[PDB]
Amino acid sequence: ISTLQVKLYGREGSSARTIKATLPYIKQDIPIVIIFRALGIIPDGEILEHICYDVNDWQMLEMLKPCVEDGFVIQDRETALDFIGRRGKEKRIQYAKDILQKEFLPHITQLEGFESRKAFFLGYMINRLLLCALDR
Amino acid sequence: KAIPKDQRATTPYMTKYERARILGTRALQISMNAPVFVDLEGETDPLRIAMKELAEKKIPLVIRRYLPDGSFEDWSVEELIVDL
Amino acid sequence: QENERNISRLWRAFRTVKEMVKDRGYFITQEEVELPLEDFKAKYCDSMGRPQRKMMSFQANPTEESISKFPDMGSLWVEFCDEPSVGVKTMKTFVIHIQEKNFQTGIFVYQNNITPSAMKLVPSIPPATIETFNEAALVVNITHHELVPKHIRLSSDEKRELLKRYRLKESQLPRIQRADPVALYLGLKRGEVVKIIRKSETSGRYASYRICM
Amino acid sequence: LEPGHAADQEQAKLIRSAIEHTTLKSVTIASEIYYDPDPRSTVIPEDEEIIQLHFSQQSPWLLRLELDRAAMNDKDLTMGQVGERIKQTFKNDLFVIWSEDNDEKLIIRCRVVAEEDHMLKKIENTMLENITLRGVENIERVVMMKYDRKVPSPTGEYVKEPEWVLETDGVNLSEVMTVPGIDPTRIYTNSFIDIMEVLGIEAGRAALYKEVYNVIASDGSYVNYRHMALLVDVMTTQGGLTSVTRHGFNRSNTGALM
Amino acid sequence: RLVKALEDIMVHYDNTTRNSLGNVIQFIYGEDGMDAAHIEKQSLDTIGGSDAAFEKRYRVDLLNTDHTLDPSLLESGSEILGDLKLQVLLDEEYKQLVKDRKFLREVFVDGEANWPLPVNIRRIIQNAQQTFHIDHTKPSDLTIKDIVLGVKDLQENLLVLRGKNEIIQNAQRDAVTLFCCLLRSRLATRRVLQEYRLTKQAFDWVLSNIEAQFLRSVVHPGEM
Repeated sequence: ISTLQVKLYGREGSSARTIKATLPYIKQDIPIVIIFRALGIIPDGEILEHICYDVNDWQMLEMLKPCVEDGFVIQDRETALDFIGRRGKEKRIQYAKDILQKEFLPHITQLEGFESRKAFFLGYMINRLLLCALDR
Repeated sequence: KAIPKDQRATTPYMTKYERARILGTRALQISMNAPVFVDLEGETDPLRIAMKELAEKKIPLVIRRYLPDGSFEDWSVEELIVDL
Repeated sequence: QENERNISRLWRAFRTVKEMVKDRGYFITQEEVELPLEDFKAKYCDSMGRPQRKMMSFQANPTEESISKFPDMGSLWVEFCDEPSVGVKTMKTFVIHIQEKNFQTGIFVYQNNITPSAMKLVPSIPPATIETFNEAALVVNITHHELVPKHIRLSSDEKRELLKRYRLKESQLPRIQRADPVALYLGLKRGEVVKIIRKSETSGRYASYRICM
Repeated sequence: LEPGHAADQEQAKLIRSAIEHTTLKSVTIASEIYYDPDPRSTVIPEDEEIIQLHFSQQSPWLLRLELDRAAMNDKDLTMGQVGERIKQTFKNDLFVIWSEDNDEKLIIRCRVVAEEDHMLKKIENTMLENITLRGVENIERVVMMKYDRKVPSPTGEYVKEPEWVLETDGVNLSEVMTVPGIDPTRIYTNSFIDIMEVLGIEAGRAALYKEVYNVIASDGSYVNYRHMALLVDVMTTQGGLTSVTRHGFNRSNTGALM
Repeated sequence: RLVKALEDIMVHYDNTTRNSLGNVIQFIYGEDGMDAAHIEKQSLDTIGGSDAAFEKRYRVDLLNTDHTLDPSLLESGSEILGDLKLQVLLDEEYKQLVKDRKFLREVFVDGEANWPLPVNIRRIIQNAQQTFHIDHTKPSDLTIKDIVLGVKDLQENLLVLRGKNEIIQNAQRDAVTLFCCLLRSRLATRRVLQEYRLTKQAFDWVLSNIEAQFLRSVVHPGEM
């Protein structure tokens, strides 16, 4: 029984409106872009495609810009899992790569051949969150 | 130290608590077959006898009223006014 | 624009200052307090329009009526500063001014704020007392308010009399804060008891007492 | 209100307009950031007349505010008020233009006087939050409620003299009572905290009693004065406002067992 | 919480409301030293009404042949007309009533007259004009001095505090100020002679009864 939380930092008025997430027994909260890149979806836009299911929605994407600004440091999968592992030498990746299978959203699958499922689902949660944040 | 009989500042009237305490004490005394200083006139109840003994001011007791500073004024039951 | 508002606020602050000083037991005529804005502008404002703030700073003298009760009460000096963020620089000038002029009470009326480096040397010149006051905090006389009863600063003999008649100790009196706006208004030192005379819906007049700490 | 103008609600509206808080964000439809190179010729065809009339060193990045025409009437303020507010806020490091109220488009243009594009955003942020067009802070809203009042007639008796009183969602007594136009001697707030902080411990006592008594009498009940007076006095004798909790009177210098 | 906070508070034998530390909460309990049980809502009919009605109801002018006491009211109303020495006392009484009107209108700014006070005077008066069976068509055997100086001396007996120093006496006159306003308002010469039509005996009985009930109404020391 695990509980995943997706937090939207910075209220109405703040400029640092980043979006982070809480993963099972991991020290600090991780930017969502890092999570997506740790799941295989590396470049921008495709992440937004996994989040914003309508390219016409400029508001939601505008709200997603500082998330891209946040996770601009990590530009590949290996360093993403390395980041999560640093939170929690290469062993940490195998630690990280375990948490995304056995602990991160276990209700879909605890296998190893499913990464796009949890990615799209996470993007769905982001979509709901922002829909609530945009007063829609 | 003490407080002189003159220049006493407290109420010359007996408080209801003083009355209840005095009647209670005197009734406690009478209840243990102590001498009665008034005519019974048929009365047998120690409290009632104490009341009649109070109306005639025949109760040899004295109230020590304590001021918050530690001072105290003495007021005999015979002197205190009972208007209650 | 901003000029008229500044002039008006400073004027009301000045009136309130006069009321305060005359309430502490100093000689200020009632006519002086009720100084019209036209006269104020025609006595303190320049021909250009700039309000010369330092032109207002005056001194006050204790009435003989006040000397009878408080003989040790000396002359007071009101000072309206021109500098906004007053640092230690003007503070030295004011302190040395009260020092040389040899007064007992110095009222420093600033218009914004005082640096902690300047308030570090304010309570350090006995027996003289220097009191800091914000101009915006004196625009309206708080003692004129409904819920504010009259406080009467009584002498040491009156205080000892109060402590004797109710056979009290200083810790048994009701207390008033030193930073209490009324205590600040009267300029109360620690230990100074005030007789607060309030109206009562059950007796009409009721006198409480508050020792300052 | 002032002892003079009592029935003049037209002045009460002015006081309401001078007290009720009003931010720039509260009257803004939207904000945009354009790249407008030539200052004397705008890409937007709607701002051509504006820059044409404001003719009689800068930044290419433009900050364009669009305001709500209906909200400018509610708060009762002009474009000049807003523009001069922004100007007085940023002084010299922000060139500000705007359209007159007669136009059908309430627009404001702002320019700064590397990495500058994501530096103007913060500015507009501070333009939305940390900007007060008029009124006092915390004072979120003000309502003109006409109270009935018993006043001694010149002939002697008491007559109902109704006056306009300004109720308020929000509290900032330290700056509202110093406002020119109202009677600062009768001003009151349900927050006995602010009363105690501004007017003194005695006024705090009076307000505290007023509030407790208000709670009691609101139910339709009635408790004799001396009881509530005793409570308030005990809450107020320590010098400040002592609560009736384990933090208040239980921290007093009484007996340990008690 | 309320109980545990106000627990150790009671009235001591100097009518001072204190705690276990002896700290003064109220110098005079309830600011008047009265027990709440012996307090009833009574109207202060001087705080209301026009100045014209106030004058019409309280002004006695022995120097005026129109605003004087009719010989039907007082037994000595004929030989009282024009008496300067008594008009001094009446001017004193009326002036005190005016001062009381000012004071009351300062205290209760809304002009409320009905306020809880000890000793129901109305019931005492209506008991006077019931015990002695006084008719409304007979000259009272009272005197201006009797009423004025009588009431003025009644206030000296309405004791709550009983010290001998200036402070305690000031607190005493402060604590009974309101009730004395009520007393002067109800026991004014015009009101006593015309509205009540009390006799000397009945008036003395009223004074004695008022004093008694006042002394009964005082809070008992030890009252938790």
